Formats: sequence, C-alpha cells, structure tokens
Amino acid sequence: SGFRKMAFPSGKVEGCMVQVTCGTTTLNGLWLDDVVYCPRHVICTSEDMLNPNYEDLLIRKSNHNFLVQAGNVQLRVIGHSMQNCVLKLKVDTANPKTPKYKFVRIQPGQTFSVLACYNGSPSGVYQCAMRPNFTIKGSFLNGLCGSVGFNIDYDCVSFCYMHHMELPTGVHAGTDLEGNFYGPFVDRQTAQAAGTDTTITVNVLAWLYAAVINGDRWFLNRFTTTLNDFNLVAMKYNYEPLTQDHVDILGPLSAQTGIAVLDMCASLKELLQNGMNGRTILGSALLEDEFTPFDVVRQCSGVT
Amino acid sequence: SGFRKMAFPSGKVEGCMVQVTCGTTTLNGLWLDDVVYCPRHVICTSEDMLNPNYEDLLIRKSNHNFLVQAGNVQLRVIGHSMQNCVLKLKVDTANPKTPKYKFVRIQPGQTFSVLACYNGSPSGVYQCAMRPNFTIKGSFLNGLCGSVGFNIDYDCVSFCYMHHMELPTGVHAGTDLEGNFYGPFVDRQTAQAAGTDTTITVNVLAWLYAAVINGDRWFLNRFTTTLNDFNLVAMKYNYEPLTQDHVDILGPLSAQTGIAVLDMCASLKELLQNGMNGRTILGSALLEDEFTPFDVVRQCSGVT
Repeated sequence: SGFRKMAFPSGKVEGCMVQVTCGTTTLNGLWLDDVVYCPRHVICTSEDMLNPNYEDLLIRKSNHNFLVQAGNVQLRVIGHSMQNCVLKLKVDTANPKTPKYKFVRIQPGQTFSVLACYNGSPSGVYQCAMRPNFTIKGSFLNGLCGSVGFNIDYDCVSFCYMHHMELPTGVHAGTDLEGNFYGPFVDRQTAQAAGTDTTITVNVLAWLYAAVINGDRWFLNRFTTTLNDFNLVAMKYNYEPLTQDHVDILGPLSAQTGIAVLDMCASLKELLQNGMNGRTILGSALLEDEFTPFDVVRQCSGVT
Repeated sequence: SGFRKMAFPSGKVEGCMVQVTCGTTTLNGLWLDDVVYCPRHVICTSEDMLNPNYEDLLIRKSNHNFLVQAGNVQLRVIGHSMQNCVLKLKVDTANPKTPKYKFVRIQPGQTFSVLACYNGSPSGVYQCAMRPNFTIKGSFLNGLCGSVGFNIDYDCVSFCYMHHMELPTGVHAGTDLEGNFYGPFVDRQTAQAAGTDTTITVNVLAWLYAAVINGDRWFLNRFTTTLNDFNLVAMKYNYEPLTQDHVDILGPLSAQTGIAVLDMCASLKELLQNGMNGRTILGSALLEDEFTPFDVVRQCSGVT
C-alpha cells in the first residue's frame, strides 16, 4: 500500500534532450528522428521578448546560427522552420535513441510527467496536471524552456507539452509539440490572465477512492446525493461539474471499493462544507485534484 | 519559480533493473557489472515468510534455481551468496549499461529517488526521505521488492536503498545495498514497530525558505527565538532538536533570503502553536519535512 505522486521513468525522454543556442539565448530542444523541436523564443534577445515579431526575427537567422548540442557533440543543422510557437530544426543525423513516440494534445484534467532540463541536461522529473484553465503548477526557471511533458504506454512515449513561460500568478504555460499553446496565452513578456482555476472534481473523487483503498476512510459519511445537487455545491467551490461520463470513468474504483460514486460525492460535499477539521487524507490536509482515475488504478493495481 | 517534489532522472537506473525469480516468487534485482543484487526473501514461499531460516532455505538453492531476466534475455548465474539481507548473484555477463555508482548508507533526514519497478519493468519514480525512525512513506506492492532508492551527482549514481517490506502502519522498510536494514527491522512477516515518527526540523525550515524564495511570506512574523527556547517547543510537537550544524546547513538559504535562522524558527514556532488558519504554503496545508536544504538550493538555483 501507499499512494504517491509519481512520474513515468524518464530514460526514453532523457535520450532525446539537446541544448539549442541562438545568439546568447540557450534552452532545451527535443531531438526525434532528424528533427529538433524547441521554443521559437530561442531567437529573441531579452529586449525582443517584450514584443517579438517572430516572422521578422527568424528571417535574420540562418541554419548555422542555431547551435545544437547533444552532450559534447554538435549536430549539423540543415534546415529550419517555424510551426506556430515552435521551431523545427532539421539536422543531418537521426537520433539513434529515438523511441516510438507520438504527439498528442492533452485534455484539461489529464496528467503528465515533466522532465525538467537545464540547457540540455536532465535535472529531475515530476507529475503535473493540465489544469482546467490550461496552466500547470510546475517548477521552471530560465534555462528550463523546451523541457517536455509526456506519458508512457509500455514502449510508446506520448509527448504532450513543451514549456515556454510563467504567468504573474507563478503558474506555467506552454504548447503541444505542434507549438499551439494550451489556453489563451502568447509567447511574449506581457501580463496575461489564466482566469479562474477550477478544481478537477473527477480527480478529487479518484483520490478519495485511492484513500479508501489505502485504508483511510474516516470521511465516509451516511449521506448520498444527486449530480444536480452535488453540482450546485460544486459551482459554489469552483469545482468542475460532475457528468455521467465522470461517473462512468470512476466505475472501476466504485466497484473495487463498493462505494457508489454519488455516496462518495456526498462525502466530498461534507468535506467541502465542513473542511477537514485538522485531519489528513493520504497525508494531505487539502483535497488533491492532480490524480486521474487512471493514475489511481495504475498505482493501486501496480502491475506492469 | 515554483517548487515541486522532484525525483532524479531515472534513465541510468532503468538500465540496471532485472527480474529475479526463484520458484514462484518474482521480484527486482539490480544488475551492476557482473553482479545482481536482490532481496534474499526471493527464496521464500509464502509459508516461509512467516519465520524464514534463510541459511537453511538458501542451502536448498543452486545457481540454476535463480532465473534472471533483463528484458526478454536470460542471464547465466554462475555464483550466489547471501550478504546480510541481500543475495548477490554472480552472472557471466557484465551489464553494458552499468553507470558509475557507489553504495552509500544514507543518514536519517536525507532524501532519495525511488524507481518503483514491477518484476523487472520500471513503473515510476518519486522522492522519499529516510524518516528519523528509518522508515519511508512510499508506494509498494508485491512485485516491487528490489526496487531501489538513489541519488545522482552529475554522472555518479549513489544507491542507498532497496525495498523489502511494509509495516502495520503502512510505512516502508528496507536495506542499504550491503543488505543492512535501516532501523530495527528484520525480513520476516511479523508485526514490527518503527516507533515515534519525528519531524525533520531542518527540512521544515528549508521548505519555509523555499516558500519565501517563491513569494509565499504571509507567515513571516515579528518574533525571534533561541535554540533552547525553540527546542522546548520542538520536543512538544515531536520535532527533531535543532543544532548549530543545522543552523550552518541553512546558512545559504538564510543569506539568500535575508532571514536569520532563529527568526524563521520563531515563525515555525507560531505555525506549530497556532496552526495555518486555513492558509497554504507552497500549496500544502501542513508543514512539509521531506525537502533537504540541498534539495531546496538545487531547485531554486536550478542550474545543472
């Protein structure tokens, strides 16, 4: 037993991280087959970042102005292009460590592992959720742009996120691997609003099931509720509305524990209205919303 | 900015994980040079585990009774021996992925990354502290024994932990790579007590510094204190006593923030006595003690 926020093993991704430099700006790129993907703001000076005209900036840059380095070894850049907010640098050498991969645009409420890297060197790994407002709560600094978020299904790496920026609230924003931002953000240094950060109700429920599975059950009350009833309470706390799809998705956990989803909702309702009274659930003193039902099943089942 | 519990990149360790099977018991082993290290209870049936005589059990086992598998490929076992609570299986093939490594016995209060593996297949990665009572709060199930805990310093992997068992409290126990338990535990299925789990005071302080660095400062009060004064309060809450060594270790963080260690102690004292009043610090509603000063510096500095 025990339940922990855990990231996917990062080995397959480590082997794809390179350092990309243009002028005095350095960040990370992702080397897959003969292409290196990186944030287009690698072409900006600190001045440019305030209001960059990327089309105009990129035109002053040739292949040889992009310095790409995997370990101590240079890659030869033989082409460049800009796709939305990412550059693709064609190199003359296919990464011999390229794993099977795809590019995916992840839905809000889903989770992924981030391999924090500094100027091409893997630094550490942790789990994030894509929040309903299309931000993540990460740990990023200068040099960590181009670090990627991914999931692994056996041998397939699904890349879903590349890091670009931080908002005034201290949360993080970035793109899929086609360079399209998650959320309304743009890659320039101006103040930008994410909007109200709502709680991922289905994830809270999953974690409450996790807790029950791992012996924590003090919060199981004698009440039930309905979706409409629970959702009237949800709105009040800026929880996402629960739908039947979410009910269905929790099916396996409901079965495994013998606790109806609406009974757990009633329990969640009393926690929201009455707080925790200084108690903890899976060693947290607030309601955790960054574990998906999959995340919970994967851990509690354990196998593979 | 932002502060996250993050594990070391796990690639170097992934390449050392193998599956060890003896009879119907399967678990993980660590393959370094021509040696595979695994928990000696791989030799037990479910019955034996209640009260195993390992010396007697091991004598019924020959080299060929240990099935060792890295991916789909068998290793040939050419020798076996028992060192404390681990078996060493000599194999005829040096692991070509062996990184530079050492074996270290970690101190209580220090942290490490765990690569959770299931029957030889890496599953995920997360950070643990070795608690003052020499337990860890992990996530482990059958099949995850032999999963290892480590730290990385540039290219050197320091292995410090191998997983063996779970205590009635749901916490975890294991050995160094010489097979010596952390704490008073033994590898048999009987009820065993860890004793009072004290809070790692120096780590709490470091995390409070992390918070200040990352903009959270509502808890900075107008008081100071002394070590003896603070330690009288520490004892009451089962915090570890603060010593000058801990003061010194916090030096870099004290300097970086301009907050004297004893001022932060005074702030910690008021948090202990008055609670959080429903507020959060780095998105937690309790006091976090699983980040070392190093962990905090490493993240906040970021570089390398």
